[PDB]
Amino acid sequence: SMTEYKLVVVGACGVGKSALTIQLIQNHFVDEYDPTIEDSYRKQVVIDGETSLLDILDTAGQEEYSAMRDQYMRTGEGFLLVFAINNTKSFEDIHHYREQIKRVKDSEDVPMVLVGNKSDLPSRTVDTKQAQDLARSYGIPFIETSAKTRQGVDDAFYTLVREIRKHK
Amino acid sequence: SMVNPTVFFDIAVDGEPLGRVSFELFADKVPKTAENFRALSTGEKGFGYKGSSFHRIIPGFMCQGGDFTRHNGTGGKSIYGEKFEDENFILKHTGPGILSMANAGPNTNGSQFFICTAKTEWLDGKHVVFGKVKEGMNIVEAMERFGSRNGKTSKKITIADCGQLE
Ligand SMILES: *CC(=O)N1CC(C(=O)N(C)[C@H](C(=O)N[C@H]2Cc3cc(O)cc(c3)-c3ccc4c(C#N)cn(c4c3)CC(C)(C)COC(=O)[C@@H]3CCCN(N3)C2=O)C(C)C)C1
Ligand SMILES: Nc1nc2c(ncn2[C@@H]2O[C@H](COP(=O)(O)OP(=O)(O)NP(=O)(O)O)[C@@H](O)[C@H]2O)c(=O)[nH]1
Ligand SMILES: [Mg+2]
Repeated sequence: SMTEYKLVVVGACGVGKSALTIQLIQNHFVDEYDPTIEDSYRKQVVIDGETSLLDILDTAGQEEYSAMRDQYMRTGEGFLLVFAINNTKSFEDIHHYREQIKRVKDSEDVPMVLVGNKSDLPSRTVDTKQAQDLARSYGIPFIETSAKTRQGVDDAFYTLVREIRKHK
Repeated sequence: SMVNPTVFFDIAVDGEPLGRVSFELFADKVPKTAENFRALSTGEKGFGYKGSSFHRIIPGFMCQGGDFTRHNGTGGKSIYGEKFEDENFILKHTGPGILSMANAGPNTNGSQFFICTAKTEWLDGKHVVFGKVKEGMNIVEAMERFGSRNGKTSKKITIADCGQLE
């Protein structure tokens, strides 16, 4: 049998949720920005020698559409919480997404990974130490990614699968 | 004296005529926002809605259009030389047929708009309501069959022609 993992990608506008997902699904990156409402993808992968089916829900909506996003998040078994290293608001918003996950999953212990995206950029407004401290305070992994160079992309999604497997 | 203007869209589906939708624009309560939509509908400033598509159609919620400058729903422009301020929030998203401005946050009105197909109260106070379907709500309902849960359309829904009536 092949186990299926329902992974949900959340975070503020423009942080790279879709670019990260498309790197995983389609192995490329583009500079074009196509704003998301919601898009779902499926892909078979091998993780630690075991073939697995990933369902990726790529979300959007920030606070104005958060009540609608609840319904997609309720499907998820694990979450990527994405901010961009050059976007202070996106880091300050992580708390909101964390609280939304805990509420919709009705649990204090939900598989999650903090993702600091756009690590290819030559400038940044959020310290790596801030993100490490936030992830430690949540008890979750922190992974630095770039959808542009593919740095950390597989690690972010595969780590999230391992977090799900440890929760069960 | 000036009565609230009436404008029309002739809608096409993959190039095939579907029907006409007309709108009353509430110039009496939101004159600047109504005037923008009116002038974009006639094309009298040399740009406007004619030929543009409804790039998001969400059944049970709304049909969004008005991007005549970009390919990804990020474009459009107002008649005011710049994005313009939220004029007021007097009017609410009370039910099907309401015409309201799309935006990217406060004071970012351009040309994009949406036509509600249901009451959308959660949008009150963030999107400026400025008109309402007068005739042809059945055409808007027919358009919904080509939308989906995330707004992606299965046929290309265009404003084949548009202008002012009466
Ligand atoms: C995130 C960011 O920085 N930007 C700039 C982009 C932007 O604002 N536009 C492209 C503008 C626009 O289309 N505004 C739009 C509001 C909106 C934009 C985007 O990109 C996504 C959503 C709304 C959104 C996301 C998720 C979501 C869920 C869920 N889960 C549910 N809904 C969501 C909307 C509600 C609907 C009914 C399924 C879809 O709602 C809309 O599409 C919304 C309805 C009101 C009018 N409107 N779109 C907007 O004003 C452009 C005008 C430049 C994103
Ligand atoms: N330099 C760089 N740019 C990136 C990276 N990830 C995404 N981008 C760029 O940032 C923009 C937004 O990316 P996108 O994936 O659409 O962001 P999103 O979080 O899905 N936005 P939305 O919430 O509206 O759906 C695009 O122009 C994209 O090319 C990255 O790792 N590095
Ligand atoms: Mg996206």
